[PDB]
Amino acid sequence: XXXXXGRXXXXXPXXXXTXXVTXLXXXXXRXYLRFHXXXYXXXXXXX
Amino acid sequence: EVYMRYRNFMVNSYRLNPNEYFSVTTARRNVSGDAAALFRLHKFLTKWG
Repeated sequence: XXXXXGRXXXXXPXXXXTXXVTXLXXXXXRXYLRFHXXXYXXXXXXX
Repeated sequence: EVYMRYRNFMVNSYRLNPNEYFSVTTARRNVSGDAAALFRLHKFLTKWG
């Protein structure tokens, strides 16, 4: 019906500023250290 | 020239139905190009109304 010259345009529904736009194509119209290895009792203990 | 086309596509396809949120997903789907560039352009467009 609406198809024009081999083009299948059929599958279409047919029934501030106020600009006007064209329809169908819109455009303007833990762990804490332990004592060892912490450097005491490694220089100490006079007993 | 391609910038103008990106922008026109987005704005026109939004104005076809102004109460439907235009998402960057459809822009990414239809238009070829870097996705983050389209993302930034979409965000800029949303900024200026």
